Amino acid sequence: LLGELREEFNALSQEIAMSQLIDLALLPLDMFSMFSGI
Amino acid sequence: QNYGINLPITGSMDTAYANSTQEETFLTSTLCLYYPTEAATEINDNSWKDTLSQLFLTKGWPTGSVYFKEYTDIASFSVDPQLYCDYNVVLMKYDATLQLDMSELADLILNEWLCNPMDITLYYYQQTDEANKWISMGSSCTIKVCPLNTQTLGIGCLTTDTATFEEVATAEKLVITDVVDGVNHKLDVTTATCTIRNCKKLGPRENVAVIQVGGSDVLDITADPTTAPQTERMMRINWKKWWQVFYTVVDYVNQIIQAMSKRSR
Amino acid sequence: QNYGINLPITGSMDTAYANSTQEETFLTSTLCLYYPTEAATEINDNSWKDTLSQLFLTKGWPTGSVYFKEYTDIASFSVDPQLYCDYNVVLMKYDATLQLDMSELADLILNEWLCNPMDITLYYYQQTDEANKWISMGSSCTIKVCPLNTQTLGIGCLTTDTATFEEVATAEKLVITDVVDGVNHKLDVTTATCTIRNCKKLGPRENVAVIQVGGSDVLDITADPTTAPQTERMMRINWKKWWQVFYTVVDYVNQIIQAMSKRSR
Amino acid sequence: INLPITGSMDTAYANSTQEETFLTSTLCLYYPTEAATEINDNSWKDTLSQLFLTKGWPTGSVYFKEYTDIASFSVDPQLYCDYNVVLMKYDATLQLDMSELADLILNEWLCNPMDITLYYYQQTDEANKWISMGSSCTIKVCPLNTQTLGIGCLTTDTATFEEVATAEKLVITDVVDGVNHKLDVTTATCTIRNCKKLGPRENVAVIQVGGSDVLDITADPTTAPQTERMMRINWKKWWQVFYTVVDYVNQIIQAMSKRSRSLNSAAFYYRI
Amino acid sequence: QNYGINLPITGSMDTAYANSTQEETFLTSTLCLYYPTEAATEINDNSWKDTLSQLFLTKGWPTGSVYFKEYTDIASFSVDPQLYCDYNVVLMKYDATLQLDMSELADLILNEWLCNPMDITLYYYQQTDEANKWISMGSSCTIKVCPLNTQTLGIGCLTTDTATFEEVATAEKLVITDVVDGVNHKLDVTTATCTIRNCKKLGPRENVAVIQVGGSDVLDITADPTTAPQTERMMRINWKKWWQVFYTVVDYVNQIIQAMSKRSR
Amino acid sequence: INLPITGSMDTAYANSTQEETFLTSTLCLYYPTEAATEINDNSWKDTLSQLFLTKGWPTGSVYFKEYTDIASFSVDPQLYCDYNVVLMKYDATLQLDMSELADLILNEWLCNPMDITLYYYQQTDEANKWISMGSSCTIKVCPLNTQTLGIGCLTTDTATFEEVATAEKLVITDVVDGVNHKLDVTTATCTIRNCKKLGPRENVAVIQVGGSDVLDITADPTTAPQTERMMRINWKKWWQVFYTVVDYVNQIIQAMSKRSRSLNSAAFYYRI
Ligand SMILES: *[C@@H]1O[C@H](CO)[C@@H](O)[C@H](O)[C@H]1NC(C)=O
Ligand SMILES: *[C@@H]1O[C@H](CO)[C@@H](O)[C@H](O)[C@H]1NC(C)=O
Ligand SMILES: *[C@@H]1O[C@H](CO)[C@@H](O)[C@H](O)[C@H]1NC(C)=O
Ligand SMILES: *[C@@H]1O[C@H](CO)[C@@H](O)[C@H](O)[C@H]1NC(C)=O
Ligand SMILES: *[C@@H]1O[C@H](CO)[C@@H](O)[C@H](O)[C@H]1NC(C)=O
Ligand SMILES: [Ca+2]
Ligand SMILES: [Ca+2]
Ligand SMILES: [Ca+2]
Ligand SMILES: [Ca+2]
Ligand SMILES: [Ca+2]
Ligand SMILES: [Ca+2]
Ligand SMILES: [Ca+2]
Ligand SMILES: [Ca+2]
Ligand SMILES: [Ca+2]
Ligand SMILES: [Ca+2]
Ligand SMILES: [Ca+2]
Ligand SMILES: [Ca+2]
Ligand SMILES: [Ca+2]
Ligand SMILES: [Ca+2]
Ligand SMILES: [Ca+2]
Repeated sequence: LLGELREEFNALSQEIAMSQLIDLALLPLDMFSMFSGI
Repeated sequence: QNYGINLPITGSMDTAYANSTQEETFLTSTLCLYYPTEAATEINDNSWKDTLSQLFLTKGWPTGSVYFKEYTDIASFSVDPQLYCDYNVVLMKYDATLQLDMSELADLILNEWLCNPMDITLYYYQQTDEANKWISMGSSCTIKVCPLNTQTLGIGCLTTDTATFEEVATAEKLVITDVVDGVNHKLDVTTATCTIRNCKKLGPRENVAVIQVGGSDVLDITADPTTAPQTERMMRINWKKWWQVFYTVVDYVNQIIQAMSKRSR
Repeated sequence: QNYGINLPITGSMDTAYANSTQEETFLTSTLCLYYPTEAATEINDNSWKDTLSQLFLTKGWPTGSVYFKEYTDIASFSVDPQLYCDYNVVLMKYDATLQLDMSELADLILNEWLCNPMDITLYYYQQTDEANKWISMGSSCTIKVCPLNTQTLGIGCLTTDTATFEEVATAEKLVITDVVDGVNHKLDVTTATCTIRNCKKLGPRENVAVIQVGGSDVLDITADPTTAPQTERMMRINWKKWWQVFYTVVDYVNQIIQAMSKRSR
Repeated sequence: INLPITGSMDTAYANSTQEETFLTSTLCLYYPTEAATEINDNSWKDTLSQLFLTKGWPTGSVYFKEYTDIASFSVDPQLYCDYNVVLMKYDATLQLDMSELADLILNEWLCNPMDITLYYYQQTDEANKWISMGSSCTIKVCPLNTQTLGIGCLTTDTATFEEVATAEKLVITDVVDGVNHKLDVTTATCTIRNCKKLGPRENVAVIQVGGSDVLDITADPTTAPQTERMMRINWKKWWQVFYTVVDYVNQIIQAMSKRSRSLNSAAFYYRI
Repeated sequence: QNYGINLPITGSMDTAYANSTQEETFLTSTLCLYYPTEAATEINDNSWKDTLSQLFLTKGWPTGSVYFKEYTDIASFSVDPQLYCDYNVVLMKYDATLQLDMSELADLILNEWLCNPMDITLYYYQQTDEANKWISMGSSCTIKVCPLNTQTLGIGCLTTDTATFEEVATAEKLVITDVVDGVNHKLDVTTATCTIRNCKKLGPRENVAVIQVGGSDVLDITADPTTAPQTERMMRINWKKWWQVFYTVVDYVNQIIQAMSKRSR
Repeated sequence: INLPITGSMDTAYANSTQEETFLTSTLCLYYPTEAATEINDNSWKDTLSQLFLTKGWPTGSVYFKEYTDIASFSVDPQLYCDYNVVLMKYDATLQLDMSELADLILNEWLCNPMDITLYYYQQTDEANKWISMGSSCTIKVCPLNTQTLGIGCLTTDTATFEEVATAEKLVITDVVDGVNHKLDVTTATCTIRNCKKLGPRENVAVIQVGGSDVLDITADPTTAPQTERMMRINWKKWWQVFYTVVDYVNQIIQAMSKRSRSLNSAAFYYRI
C-alpha cells in the first residue's frame, strides 16, 4: 500500500483496561515519552 | 486441559463480542495454494509466486506464511493428497470426463476420514453403516468384488475364478467404493501397485477450500443420491485466464478464510 | 368409506408417533427399476438381476417383489411409458443434445396428467390456464400451429396453406407444447404416426423417482421459466461404472423409498 | 429523499396495478439472429404483438430488437425501455462473456473515465471495477509499489506485464484493491472506465435459453447468487420459447420492477 | 435515504442563511465547455486549454475538473449529443439557415426527455398529450407521415403509395416532430441512416447552459407558438473575436453556475 | 477442552471393556523379514488370525506388516491402527538408531519444516529437536556467537562445521538451546524438521526381542526411565515369540490406550 489498520484498532479497543488507562491519561507524555517506547 | 474428553460447555447471552480475529489469525497462520501446471504454463513467469506473496502482504498475510504447491493433474494430486497446512486453497479445473474423479477428491479432502488398513488375501470385510467405505489410492487401482451369502458362497461370482467377479474400477488413480452395507465381500486388487483402506467418514475438514474454476457445480460429495448438498467451502468461478483468477483469490481471500475454520482433530 | 368425496378430517398433537411402516411396506409393495441397455452391456452378466435381488433381500425386499425393465433409449422409453408399479425408479443418462427431451420425460412422468382426446381436423382447440398443455407421443411428430383472431382468420399464417403455419416441433418422439392461453390454434400434425392429447396438470406423481446418472441438474419440470425447481424425487449421481451405480442404489434404496410416496388415486 | 417513511398494518391491499402497467409501460425483447433465421418469417413480430394484445400489452408497447451475437450486444448495450427481456444462449466458450454481460446489465454502475498515459489508478472497495468495451480489448496490467516501481513486471516492457484480457469485446477487470496498477490497453479500439457498482437494475431480465445456471453475478467466489430476473429454459426451437415467454410474461414483470435512480438510456450512469 | 418515493417536506422561516457553496462545489464538481472548431481555427494556439485551466484556477475550479470538448458543427453535435458532466456550457453560432436546427438542439439538451423506442414497420402511433413528441437523429433523415381516420385508412395519403405522404423533414440530422395529438399516424423513415424515438418532455435539465454568440434571440424551446420563452440558462453575446468570449466566460463563470443547478435525477 | 472434570468415590466399577474393545478396535504387528525367513511358510498369517480368533480378536481385526530393516522402517513410519505392536531385534551397532526410533514412535511430535538456506534455526526448550529422515543424512552444524559469527567454524566453509551425523537414515539432533545454528544437510536425500515433543503415544508397543534394555527415550542422561509399553523377550526362534504375543496380547492392550489428541497416520503431527 487504513482498511486493515482500522480493524487492528477495533480489535485492540476493548482489550485495553480502564483503571490503568485513567492512570495513564493524566501524564504529560511529551514527544520523547510518546516516541520512546516505540 | 482435558484431552480426548467431552464435557458440557456453558455460557450466557449478555457477553460482549470479545475480539476481531482477522489480521492476527493471518499473521499467526499459514496459507497454502494448490494450483495446476496449466496456470504456470499460461503465465510463463519465474516471479509470479513472489508477486502474489507481496500482494497477500497487503491483505496482511506476511511473506513466510503463504505457500504454493503445484500439481500436474487432478489424478496426480488425488494420489495420496498430503494437505498439511493451517489453511488450504485448491483450484480445480472442470472436465466432464473427470467428474467422478474430482468428486472423489472433494469427498476425500473436504471430509475427515478415519482409515484402517485392509488385508484382502486373508480377510473378507463388510460395511457397517452408510459412512463406511473403501478408498483405494495408487498409480492404478483395479478393484473387483464378489458379495457372499451367509455360508461364504458367491452370489453371481465364483470364489476361485477371479474373472467371474464384478468390476467396479478400471485403472483409476483414486477410487472411493461404497457397497451394500451388511454383506461380506471378497475382493481382488492390484495390491502390488495400489493400496485400499477401509475408512469411516467423520465430520468435515474445515481446513480446505475447493474452487471449481470452470463449469457448473457437479460435485456430489455425499455418496447417497438424495442429498447432493453443497457446503460453504465449495466455490465456483468462470474463467478465461489465470492471472484474473489469482487476483480474485487474493482480493477475496478474507471471505475464503471466513468460510474456512481451523481443524478440531 | 365414502369414495369420490373429500370431507374435513381432524387430528391432534398429543398422540405419539406410531411404529415404522418401513420393513413392512417392502413386503407389502413392489419395486420396478428402469435401466438402459448400456448398463447391461457394460455389465455383460446373465445373473446380475438375481444378484441384485439377493442383495435387496438383505435390505428387506423379497425376491418376487422387485422388477427390472430395460429400455433401449430415452426417447424410445418416453414414447408411451407404462409405469404400473407401486414404486418406480428410473435411471436417466445425461446428454446436452437430449436436454428438452429428458426434461419433457421428467415433466410427463414425475407429474400426473388428466388427458382428453383431440380431433385436429374437426375442432379448433385452445388453452385455459397455465396447466393445460398438448402432449404428443409417437415415433416422429411434426406439429405446426397457426393462431387465430376473434373472427376465425389467421394471424401471421393462412388456414389453408399449411406451409405458412409455425413449426414448433420437427421429428420429435415426445413433445409437451404450451402456447398462449386464451387464443384458438389451428393445428397440423402427422397423425398417422403420432397421437396428441389435451392434458391438464394435476398434483405431482409421488410414485416414480428419476435419477440423473450424469451431469448437472438441468430438468426444468415447470413450463413457467421463473421457478426452475428441483423436487425430492429428482436425484443426481456422478458415475464411471454401472455396477457402482447399482450398488449405490441398493445401499440407499431406503432414502429413495422415503423420498417417494404411494399414489392416492 | 432522506426523509423517513411511515405506515401501518390495518390498511388493506389496493387493487391490481397489472393490466394498467401494461397500458402505461413498454416491453422490449432482445433475441438472437439465430431465432429469426430458424423462424424464416416476416410477420412473426406482428403475430407476437397480436398475441400480447390478449394478455393486455397493447399494440404500440411491445418491441423486438435484434442482436447478431452476445459480444456484439455486450458492446455498448443501449437499453432504453420500461421493461427489458433478454434471451441469451449457452456456450461454454462464452460463459465468462455472458456472465460479464449479466454483471453489466443486471446491475447499475456509476462510471468515471480513465487517462492511462498520464495517470495511474487503483481500486478502493470490492465493487469498484474496470470495465472495457470495444472491438477487441487486450489489456495488460503491472502492479506497482509505494515508490512507483514494478512488482514481478517491468514498467517499460509491455511483454512483461500480466495479460488479464486477450482479444475480448467486453472485459470486467477486478484487481487487488489498495495498490496502484499501470495499464497497457488498445485505446484506439477500446475504452476502459472505472465503474462502481450501485444497487441492481430491476428493469432487465435475463433468460438462459440453454444449459444449467452458471452466471456468477458477484465477482467474489462465495455468494454465487441466483436473482429473481434470471430465468432458465431448455429449447429445441424458438417458437415454443417465445410462446412460453408470452404465456408467462406476467411473472417476468412481477419479478421485474421499474427503476428508482433516474432516467437514462445507457446501461450505466456516467458522472465523469 | 428512500428512493423512488415522493414524501412531504417541512421547513421554517427562522433558519439562517448558511455559508456559500461556491469554492466547494467548484472543487467537488466538474465543468465542461463545448466550443466550435472556428474558434480553435482563429486561435491557432496549442496551449489555450492549459491557459484557460490556469485562469479557472484563480476563480476556484481546480486543474483536473475542467474539460474542453470540440464539435465541428451544430448539426454534427446535434447528432447523438452524449452530455455527461456536472456543469455543461455550450457555445452556439447564429445562422438563419440553421434557426430551426439549433432551436431543436436547444429544446433537446435544455430539457429532460423520457424516451421509448419506435417500430415504424409494424405499429401506427399517436401523441397523447402536448408534450409527447417524436425526435429523430442520424446522418440524414427523411421522414414522411400519413394521418389515419377512424377506420385505419389514410386522410390525403395512401397506405401503399408512400409518395402520397406529407414530408415534414428533408435531409436533416436532427428533427423534432409534433403532430396532431389524438390520431394514429403511419411513418416512412430511412431507418438505415436515422433512428427515431418517441419521447415525453419533463422538467428542464438544469445542467446545461446555451450561449448564442451571435444575432438576436430566436430559440423557441417550447413547441407551442404561444410562450416563446427566454429562460435563465439561455444566454446571448455579441462577438468579433473568441479570446474575448472565453475571457468573458471565465470572468462570469460564477454567474453561469448560479444560473445553473445540479440535476435532480 | 480446558473445562474440568468432576467425579466421586461411591460409584461401582463398570463391566469390563475387554471382549468389546477387541471387536471395536484393530491390531497391527510390525515384524522383520528375518521372522518370515526363519518361518519359511505362507499361511502363518492365517494361523495367527485363527489364533486371535480364539483369543477373542475377530477375523478382520489383525494385520501384519513386514519391514525389511529397522532403518527402512524408521524412514517415514506410517502408523494408522487402533493398536500397534513392533518386534525389534537387538543390535549393538544400531543402539542409537533403535533408540531414536523408540523416542520417535513412542511419543507424539508436532513438526514444522526447515529451510536451511533461507533461515537459521534454533531451539526454545529442551523438547524442541530436529528430526531428519531419509536414505543418507550427513548433517553438519555451526553455532553462531552473540554477533552472528561462528564458534569453531566459519559461515562460508562447510568443512569447518561439526559433523553430528554420518550416513544415517534417521537422526534426532538436540543442540544447545538458546543459540542460532547454521546447518548443512543433504536436502536432496533427507528432509529435516523442527519438532516439539508432546504427551506420549499410548497406541504403540515396542518389544525388544534380544538383549537387555538399552533404549533411552529421554534425550537427557539423567532420567533413564522405563515405561510400560516397552517390553523385552529372550529368543532363539520366532514362532515362540509370536505365541507369547498371542497368549499375552490382553496385557499389551491393557498397557496401551487409544490416542486422545486426534486421528493421524504418521509418527508426528504437521502444523507448518
Ligand atoms: C480477546 O480478548 C481477551 C481480553 O480482552 C483475551 O483474553 C482473549 O484471549 C482474546 N481472544 C483471543 C482469541 O485471543
Ligand atoms: C413399536 O415399537 C415399540 C418400541 O420399539 C415396541 O415396543 C412395539 O412392540 C412396536 N409395535 C409393534 C406392533 O411391534
Ligand atoms: C377494486 O376491486 C373491487 C372488486 O373488483 C372493486 O369493487 C373496486 O371498485 C376496485 N377499486 C376501484 C378503485 O375501482
Ligand atoms: C461561513 O462564513 C462564516 C463567517 O466568516 C464562518 O464563521 C463560517 O465558518 C463559514 N462557513 C464554513 C463552512 O466555513
Ligand atoms: C456386568 O457383569 C455382571 C456379572 O457378569 C452382569 O450380571 C451384568 O449384567 C453386567 N452388566 C451389564 C450391563 O450387562
Ligand atoms: Ca475415480
Ligand atoms: Ca459375475
Ligand atoms: Ca455403504
Ligand atoms: Ca421433445
Ligand atoms: Ca399455457
Ligand atoms: Ca407464418
Ligand atoms: Ca469477456
Ligand atoms: Ca511479469
Ligand atoms: Ca476489486
Ligand atoms: Ca432540424
Ligand atoms: Ca398527399
Ligand atoms: Ca403534439
Ligand atoms: Ca540414527
Ligand atoms: Ca570445526
Ligand atoms: Ca536441546
